Amino acid sequence: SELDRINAQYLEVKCGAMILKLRMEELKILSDTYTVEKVEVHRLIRDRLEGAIHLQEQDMENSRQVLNSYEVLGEEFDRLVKEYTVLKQATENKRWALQEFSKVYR
Amino acid sequence: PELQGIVGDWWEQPGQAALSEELCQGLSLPQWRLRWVQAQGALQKLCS
Amino acid sequence: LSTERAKVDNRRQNMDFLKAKSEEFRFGIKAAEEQLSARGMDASLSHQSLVALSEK
Amino acid sequence: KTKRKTLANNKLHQMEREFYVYFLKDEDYLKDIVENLETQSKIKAVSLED
Repeated sequence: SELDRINAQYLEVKCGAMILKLRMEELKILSDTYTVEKVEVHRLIRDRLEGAIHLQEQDMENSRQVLNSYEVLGEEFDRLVKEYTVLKQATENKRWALQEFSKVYR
Repeated sequence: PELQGIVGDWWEQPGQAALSEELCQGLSLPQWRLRWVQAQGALQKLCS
Repeated sequence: LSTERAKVDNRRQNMDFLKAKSEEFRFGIKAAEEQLSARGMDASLSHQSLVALSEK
Repeated sequence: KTKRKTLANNKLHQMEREFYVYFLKDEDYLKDIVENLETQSKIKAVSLED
């Protein structure tokens, strides 16, 4: 019983040693990964990404607000949107053919 | 495996894969690295 | 009993060396911890956060 | 222990450690360093061409 007790106490003492060695390797790799310059550079990356993305969802929010303001008018204006989209698609189809024929003639 | 990933992160990707050409529009970091490789290869050829 | 006694006596000799190395490695852990805390480490400076921000 | 030794031995990797550092803190510094190294390469090319 004393033999097994000393065996298990040795295992309990030894397991923490390699656990803390694992902790040392993780902490030392984390320390060597980011130096003094790299921490401030990554903070500037956080600032730059925030400054860009605060413009980005602002642009998408403005676009969605414009779409909602068009949707306020009603389904008749939605039919007008579809009709003018079809008319402008046909219009650009004729315009591109005219431009291509003008380029061919030159 | 988490420590293996942490080992990989420092070795090849220290914020390098977090950049594009739209952010910092002038020239992107892979283009700077390619220009550095070309210039340093020219310098190494001239030195040898 | 003699074989197991030799084993546990080797382990009981290893107790003191393991404890001393544990104290040295704990001091190394605290040194690495203060090295990390001097620069102010968090999840924002990691690769994952910047890559996630670039991807969104 | 292999990767730390290769990092210590290779100055190119240690300058890759500061590529994005000088690209994303003060881009003028990285631009000046790149232009200085390019002009050094051109000067060496002119010197060995003569």
